[PDB]
Amino acid sequence: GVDERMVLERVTRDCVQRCIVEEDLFLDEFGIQCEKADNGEKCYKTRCTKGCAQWYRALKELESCQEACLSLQFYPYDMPCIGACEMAQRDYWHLQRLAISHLVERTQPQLERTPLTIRWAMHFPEHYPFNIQYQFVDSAWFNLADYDCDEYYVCEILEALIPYTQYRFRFELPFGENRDEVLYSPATPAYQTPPEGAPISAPVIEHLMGLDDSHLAVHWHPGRFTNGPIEGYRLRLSSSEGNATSEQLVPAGRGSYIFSQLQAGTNYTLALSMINKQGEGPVAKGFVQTHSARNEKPAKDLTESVLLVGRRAVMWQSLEPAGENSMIYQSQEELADIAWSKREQQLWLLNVHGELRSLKFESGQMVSPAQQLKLDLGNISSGRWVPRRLSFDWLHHRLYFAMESPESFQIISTDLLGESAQKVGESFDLPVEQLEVDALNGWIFWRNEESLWRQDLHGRMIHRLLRIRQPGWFLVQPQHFIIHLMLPQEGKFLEISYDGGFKHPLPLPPPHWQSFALLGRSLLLPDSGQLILVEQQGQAASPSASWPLKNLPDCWAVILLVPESQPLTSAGGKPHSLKALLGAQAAKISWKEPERNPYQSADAARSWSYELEVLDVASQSAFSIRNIRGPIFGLQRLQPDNLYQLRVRAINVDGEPGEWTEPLAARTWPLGPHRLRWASRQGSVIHTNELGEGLEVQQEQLERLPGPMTMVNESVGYYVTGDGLLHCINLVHSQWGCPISEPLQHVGSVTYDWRGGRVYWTDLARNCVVRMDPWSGSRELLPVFEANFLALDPRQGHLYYATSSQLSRHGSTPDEAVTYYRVNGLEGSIASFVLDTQQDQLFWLVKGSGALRLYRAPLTAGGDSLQMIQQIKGVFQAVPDSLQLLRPLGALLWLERSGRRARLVRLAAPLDVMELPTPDQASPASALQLLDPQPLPPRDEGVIPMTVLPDSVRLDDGHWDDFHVRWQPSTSGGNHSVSYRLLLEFGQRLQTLDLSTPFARLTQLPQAQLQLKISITPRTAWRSGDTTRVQLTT
Ligand SMILES: *[C@@H]1O[C@H](CO)[C@@H](O[C@@H]2O[C@H](CO)[C@@H](O)[C@H](O)[C@H]2NC(C)=O)[C@H](O)[C@H]1NC(C)=O
Ligand SMILES: *[C@@H]1O[C@H](CO)[C@@H](O)[C@H](O)[C@H]1NC(C)=O
Ligand SMILES: *[C@@H]1O[C@H](CO)[C@@H](O)[C@H](O)[C@H]1NC(C)=O
Repeated sequence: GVDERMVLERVTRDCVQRCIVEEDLFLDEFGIQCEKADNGEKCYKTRCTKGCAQWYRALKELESCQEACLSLQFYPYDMPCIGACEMAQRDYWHLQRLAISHLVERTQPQLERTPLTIRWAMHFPEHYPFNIQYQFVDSAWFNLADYDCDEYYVCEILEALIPYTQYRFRFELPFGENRDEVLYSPATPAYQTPPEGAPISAPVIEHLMGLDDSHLAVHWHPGRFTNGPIEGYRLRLSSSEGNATSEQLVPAGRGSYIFSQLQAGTNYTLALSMINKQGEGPVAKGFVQTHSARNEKPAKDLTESVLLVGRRAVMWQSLEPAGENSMIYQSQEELADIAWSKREQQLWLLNVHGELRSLKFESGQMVSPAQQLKLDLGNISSGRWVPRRLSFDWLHHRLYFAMESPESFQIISTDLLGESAQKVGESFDLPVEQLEVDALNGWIFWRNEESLWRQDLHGRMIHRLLRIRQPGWFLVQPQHFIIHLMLPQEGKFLEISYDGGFKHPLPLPPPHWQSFALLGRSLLLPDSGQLILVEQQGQAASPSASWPLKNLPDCWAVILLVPESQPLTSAGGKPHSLKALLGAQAAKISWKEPERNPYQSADAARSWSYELEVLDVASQSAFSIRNIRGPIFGLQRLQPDNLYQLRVRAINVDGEPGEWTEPLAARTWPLGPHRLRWASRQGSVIHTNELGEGLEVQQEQLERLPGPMTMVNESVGYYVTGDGLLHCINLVHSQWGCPISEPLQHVGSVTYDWRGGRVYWTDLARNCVVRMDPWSGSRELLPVFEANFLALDPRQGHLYYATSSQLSRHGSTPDEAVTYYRVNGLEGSIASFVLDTQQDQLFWLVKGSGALRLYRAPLTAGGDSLQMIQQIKGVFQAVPDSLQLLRPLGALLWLERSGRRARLVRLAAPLDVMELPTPDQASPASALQLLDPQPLPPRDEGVIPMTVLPDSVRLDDGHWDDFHVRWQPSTSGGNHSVSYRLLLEFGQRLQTLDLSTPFARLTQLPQAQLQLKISITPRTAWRSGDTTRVQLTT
């Protein structure tokens, strides 16, 4: 069209103007040095204008730019023609990327449905390698492989997909090899795949735990791939030493089940699998033991006591065979509720008139008289909240109430002086008949006329546990997470967990009972004349023990005076996710808290302290540190380059230790100041240490999103800004030191060779590698194609390069071309690579589809092995050209794509991937680099080839068909191999040779009387020499 021809004329005009302006910028390999108006084939201008005449013939004919620019005079590669072809081709693809991007990103694909069919109604211009991608809804985008498509982009999906999943699709459109050229299509509606077959994912067990000696709880949420709607579950509990297995089919709505009637101290195996309409899925297994059998002490051996509470009396009775009965307090009015303390020994009373009286006691005797403690409600009350029920928080020392306003019923918390009222929960209409606080698990349970409830201590999670008509006395086990509730009208006795899902009736012995207590498996039951200890299956006519009562006709509450009624200790402690970051003399160790049960709220007791064990591995000596208040610790005064073994455990408020963590093995750095250099995305540079502390904000200010900076010498550095710009800063004195005035577009990475004294970068526009002298600014085009990242070995001069597909080595001759890795582009691309010189190794990162893989290879020409070191399966990936080698640690270091963390993999221990946090004044980071402690060595004079003398160029005597031109053999200081690039200028035609000999075996000369111009360019693998231009007549 007419829009296409303007793009072709603009790209061709910009290409010809680019060959005009850059005609003196590059030194050619043969030392050409044309004038500004010569118009001969040797020059930069004619070959570069040959590059801009064959860029559109190379796209339509679909030939490479190296295949299109194939000259017999310049063999094997013509650098200005190939370079002008690739900048003109990526200028064309950049203009076609901006020409279509609104119509690409505004029109949206539609799914129609037999195989799955995507319809994408785009009308592309006639002026003109698409990829279809998929993403799992509730990740990263993965490349789809099997698709058959029409030319109108109605695309049929032939890849077999996972059933009963949601899939969102898009069209990735790559304009040309450049990654930026890719334009993404908009998002699709999520598609339910039709379900078939068995499930392929196991259920995920969140909390599997033992409640007591005869109960065992499991909580789970379903796994990711279900392949149908859930019809139910299959739970199979099997003993390790036993022949009785219990199978239970639990339906789809339940995510918790509690096994009952088990055995004590038996370490159980639970099989958990999904059930759908088509089959049964895989089995997830977990290992737990039940608790030990609690001691059924006989009726002769009982040293505990009970509190027997009437309407008008509080009575103390010891549980001895000789029963001691004493009257603690007698009131002239009726009581409503009490509270009690085990360690403070305080016993608050609340009457029917709503006056709160406090009292203290020991051994059934009153040691402090009953003072009246009034409630200072303050701004919380709206007036006349007279109290009805009462309970006590034994951890936060709070009194929890339930009042009455004549209008509504409200639970508050107040202090032991009544000074701090906090309204908890919302108002409700039914009266509380019993109020209990679970202080250890952070719950409060109350019971009304029709039901039983559950709040936490701040009122956040309100749950109704049970609906039953007229419930009686309920008692709370905090250690076993079971509420035992008596039903007096129905005559049974019922056993409820804290979520309310597990209920179980128990045999109540027949008399009505209006209170109970639970001593072991036995049941303390009051009457009007006696208190009996019955073991839950026996009759009331034959108890295990009996205690007579005289002055208590009515007894609505029995409170057992044990410390297990009000515990301090959660009795389960296991710290997890132990991590450690290490320096030379110090370590930064972070773990997490022990995890919360489903029967524990956010107001639970989380008062654990920690003990960390540090084991020296080489000497087997352990020092143990204690009383760590928090989930982090910083170790100090360690030994450098030593392996340490680290375990941690939790110590509860009682001081009872928990179970040790599975050990982490980690090694300190070697001794020395090891300075890590950071660069923020704003452009600021700080210098930290091994641990990320000791920050020094440097004076230099870089450009936005910089890469790693390559030293040439101690003033001048070169870095690649992340839009593609290559910069140059003198850190010391800024008005001199840098040969380039402007930044350079379309540069991938940059390296420096210290021996040749040459800066190497990848020109992504020219698809080649540019070698540049930093003292002068003369550039040299090198025939290394499609390279993104470079490295050079200084011992022999091999250039190691990374394509997005391959990783290879460029030598002086093409016999030395060794390719180390190849990957398909749908599988992934190489993210960065590191050449190791001292141990003769290579490392590279491969950015996969949802994965990050790390590899290793030697530097031999015949490769011995190739080891995949470590794989990270996640959406978080690396910054490209950010892999660094830590040669003191023996480790690899890369920066993650978010820029707020970095990953370290040690070569001795690859499984432990250390996380190092980015410091706060450079907190979005784009570069991380370990500084070399030694300075850079200067330029070797033993790699510079000497100039061939102009009087030494002579012709040997021979015929006209076979001439021989010879010269003095150029050498260097170190005796390296010196090769020669040669130019023959006779008549109009030209002839170029590459030689490894100081003579030239010359043929195909036409005749005699020929004036013959000779150019000698000596070179080594690091650096080319000056050009010797003589004039010789045959
Ligand atoms: C670091 O290297 C730079 C070149 O990259 C050196 O600067 C050159 O030094 C001479 C001597 O004064 C100047 O006349 C040149 O103009 C500089 N070259 C360029 C290209 O600008 C510099 O000497 C080095 N610095 C140190 C401290 O060694
Ligand atoms: C429970 O039994 C399994 C073997 O079936 C064993 O691996 C596990 O350690 C046992 N748990 C204990 C002893 O706590
Ligand atoms: C190079 O060879 C010469 C001639 O034998 C010798 O004197 C010199 O030491 C050699 N230099 C090196 C660096 O090997």
